[PDB]
Amino acid sequence: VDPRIQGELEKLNQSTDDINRRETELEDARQKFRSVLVEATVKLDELVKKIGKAVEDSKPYWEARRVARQAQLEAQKATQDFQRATEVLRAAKETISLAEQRLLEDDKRQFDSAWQEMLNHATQRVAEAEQTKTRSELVHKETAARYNAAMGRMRQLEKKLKRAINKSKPYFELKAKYYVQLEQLKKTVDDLQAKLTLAKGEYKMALKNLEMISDEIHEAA
Repeated sequence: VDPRIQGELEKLNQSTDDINRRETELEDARQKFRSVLVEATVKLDELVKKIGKAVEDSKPYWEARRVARQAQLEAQKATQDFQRATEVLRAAKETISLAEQRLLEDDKRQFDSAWQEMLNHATQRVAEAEQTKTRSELVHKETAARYNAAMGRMRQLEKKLKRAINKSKPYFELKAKYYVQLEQLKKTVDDLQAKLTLAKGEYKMALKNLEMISDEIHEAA
């Protein structure tokens, strides 16, 4: 059946012509990635060759800053986890203290069937609430120490290398501007090719639809 195959032919023909774009749109994005990559390294080398001692001397400071960025997130999460651990023990103390007066000696005996049901639930949680609160608190002592200790090294190094630091700041930022640009080009290249794989994939599926259709026509009469 001449129409049966021509329906897959043009379905295959449109898919393979789309690939010719994708192969260029990838190669173009790939080459531009190469071009920015090589310019990034040569403009940064000239900046090192001028005055590059400041760069190596600044590395102990920037590492001491890298350590600090970590310790401050650790301290913040320990801060927020301690803020939660206090709020549970409080709600457990408020629940118990409020329920204590009503039930003790049963001077009031109102909803006395229901009050303990909340008090005993509270009684059980306090055992764990006090465990976990002391836990997060002690960890908060560790992290807040590590935090304000990592700052002390960075600050003292800032005093000890402030000259080298102020000269390497333009170097790191032109490196960062180029990085994020390269990061931008790296992202565009990576998904543009996977887009082609799904394009090539849908092309190869046509060659099987034809391998079967021609086989379906053949097994007729």
